[PDB]
Amino acid sequence: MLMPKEDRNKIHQYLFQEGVVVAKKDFNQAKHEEIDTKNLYVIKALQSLTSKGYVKTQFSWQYYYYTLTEEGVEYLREYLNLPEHIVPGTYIQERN
Amino acid sequence: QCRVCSSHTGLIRKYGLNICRQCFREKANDIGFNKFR
Amino acid sequence: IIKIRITLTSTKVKQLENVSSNIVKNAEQHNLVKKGPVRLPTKVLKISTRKTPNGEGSKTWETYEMRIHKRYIDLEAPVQIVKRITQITIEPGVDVEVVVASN
Amino acid sequence: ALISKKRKLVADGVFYAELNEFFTRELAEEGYSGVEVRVTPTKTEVIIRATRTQDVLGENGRRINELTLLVQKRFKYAPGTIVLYAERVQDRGLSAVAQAESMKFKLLNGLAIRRAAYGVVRYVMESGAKGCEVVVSGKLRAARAKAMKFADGFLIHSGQPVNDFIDTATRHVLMRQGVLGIKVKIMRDPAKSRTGPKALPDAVTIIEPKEEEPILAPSVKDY
RNA sequence: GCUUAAUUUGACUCAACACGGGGAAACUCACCAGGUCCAGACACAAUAAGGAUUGACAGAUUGAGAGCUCUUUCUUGAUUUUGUGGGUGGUGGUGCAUGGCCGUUCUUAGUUGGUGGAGUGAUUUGUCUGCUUAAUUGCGAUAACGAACGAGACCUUAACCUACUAAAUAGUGGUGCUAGCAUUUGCUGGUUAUCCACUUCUUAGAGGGACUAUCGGUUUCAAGCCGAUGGAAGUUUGAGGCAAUAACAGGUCUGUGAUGCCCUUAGACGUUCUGGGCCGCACGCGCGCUACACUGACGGAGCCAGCGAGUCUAACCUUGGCCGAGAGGUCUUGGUAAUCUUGUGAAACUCCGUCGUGCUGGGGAUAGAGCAUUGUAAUUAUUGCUCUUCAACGAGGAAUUCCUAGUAAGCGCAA
Repeated sequence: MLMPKEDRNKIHQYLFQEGVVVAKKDFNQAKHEEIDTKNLYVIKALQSLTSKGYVKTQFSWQYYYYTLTEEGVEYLREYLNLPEHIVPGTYIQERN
Repeated sequence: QCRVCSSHTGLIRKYGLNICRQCFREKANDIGFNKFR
Repeated sequence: IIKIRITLTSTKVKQLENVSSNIVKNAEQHNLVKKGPVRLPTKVLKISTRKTPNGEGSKTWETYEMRIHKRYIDLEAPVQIVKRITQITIEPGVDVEVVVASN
Repeated sequence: ALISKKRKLVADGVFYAELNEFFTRELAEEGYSGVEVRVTPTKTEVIIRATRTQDVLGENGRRINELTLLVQKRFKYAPGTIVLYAERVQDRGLSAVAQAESMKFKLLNGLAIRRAAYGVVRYVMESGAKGCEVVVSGKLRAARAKAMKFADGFLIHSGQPVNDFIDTATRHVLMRQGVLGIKVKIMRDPAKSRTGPKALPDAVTIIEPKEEEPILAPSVKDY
């Protein structure tokens, strides 16, 4: 399963204030808002990302769930090389 | 769709809920269906 | 100051005669014009499905049921009278609607 | 708009039937068994009920608006109006719906199943039950499908009491030992009901009447 | 069974065989002889710019669908193609190890304790001879007297409420505008809004009412069973739902088996992209379908119902006016729901006729010519209307039956 790395905004970016990946068991339509795949990309890419931890997968009638935790400060804060108090996941928003 | 319990056939297309009927008997309670007669 | 119409179509018959009573209660403490809660014929849903996961065995079936009751009231009041009282008669499982149809 | 009438009373049940799954599949401790959806004008208030709201609150919003960001985004619901009001869910054995969750997990972290079994019983049959019902039918270290069993009571089911005594109660395993679809049914004691009937329909009780005056000599009096 | 390029298989006494909700083509896909491209978590490594690849061909190539061939300008850029060893990878053609509840069955028409009796003891009485009941239902006898689960009870329905209270999303009763009117007082109409007054019929909440009542027989005069008159109702008042002892290793959904070989990782598990699954001659136990006719066909009329269903991110119901012989086509509307389709003008039956007992006008089983629709596509007729052809078939040997008084049978044509 190839990981094509053309666009980090459609790989891992704007979940720093989301922290969640809703998905679907799908198959070939290649268009999904609010997430980084088209309809296949981050699905097979979270497969690598689950295997380093930091995302937890329920199935729950074929809707893939993912959420972040403590072992996520080690990539996002440095690949996007941004300081603290603006990225984080445990404080994902203005209140959460 | 094939939902869960070895079924893509015998789907309940009526009332717009689309459940495999093997997996309806265990979910018909909390939908709010109940047998009386 | 406009003739209105309220509908409520719920599925807990004990929790529809408390609501329809306090609707006609606070209207009659302000003594508006009204017509009584007209109760419609109820609707039942049913689906026959046989009772085995596999297919090997004798044959008769189930029958499931779900009951929907619906009744509605027409009313006229000044808007300041009604726009407060429709927000204090909430209860879970119950639906409330306002119709001001004056064609 | 363009809204079908009776389907909105059946689609929400499908919406009811799937939200409960995470309160099964994500939590184990607090007892948040019964979900409850309260739809007010323009807000869906499902009441968060947690005995230990630090998984959810934590550092002022550990999972208040963290669990919502899945489910509100799952149904394409609007943010902000997904109100999840915090509360405490009810007691462990001293509730009705929790008797699912009371025994959803209380088989052991690794010792003998009889000493698992005989623990669960003596609590609530004296302290707030005359009927509950769990499920066990498994083996002991051989190639047999042996079936030893237990329960605590006869239930209360007398007609339509099948359909208010059965409820939304489907809770899985947090046990080290035994995994399959485990189910629990719950039909409590009737002496403390406060919602509807209070005794079984065979029960009859006549009252005492009081001791009598002897003969009542006339002694008529004129007020 | 045969057959096969494969006819994908599960299940054989009631308890297999119109059933796995198995009514049909490419969805299903489990199968057959072609085509595919996708196989990587980490930890290994090398060509990692002087080159893998990302080339997807880039279109003539290229013979054979965009193609897998380079003839080259590369987004080139070590992603990963790669090369392995762990462990991956992961999912689908079966169930199995620390858990089963889902079914069908023998159909709890019966199981079990508390203090008492009897035995050294395991064990036993209660839980019986008799009558009675749909029923270990009950009376009676009695070293046994109270009692639970199951059966009663309950629960949902169908029948009675001139007693409520409350009806432009039901209906009548008037006042009218208003047309007929034999007319002459009259009997049929008239519709938004002409307005008022009504609940009997209608719908849904709250209650009531039946208990075998009351008399006559019969019986250990007991449990009860038979008549009687009243009564909406006197077959548990009619019909269902719900109730656990057991060997069918058919209970498997991202059941996991909480099995280690299924290739279980150039996968024989995916897709798109391919013709061939239930679909081949001479006999059925496949549960009635259309018969074998004058209590009948055919033709004219007469014309009565019940429970259910439905369109927005989208084609569902469909009435008039339309053309045409149907089949249909076109123009419109109406309907998110007692309002619209829909009084769902259903069929048998019903009168008036034609027909004349012959396998004739009963009965259309194989067929050739045609017009239409539905989708990417109907040949091996997917269905439907035309005209032709009318072929087994004169009540059925031996045998043997899902269906109980508005029941058995016909007659429906709603989901």
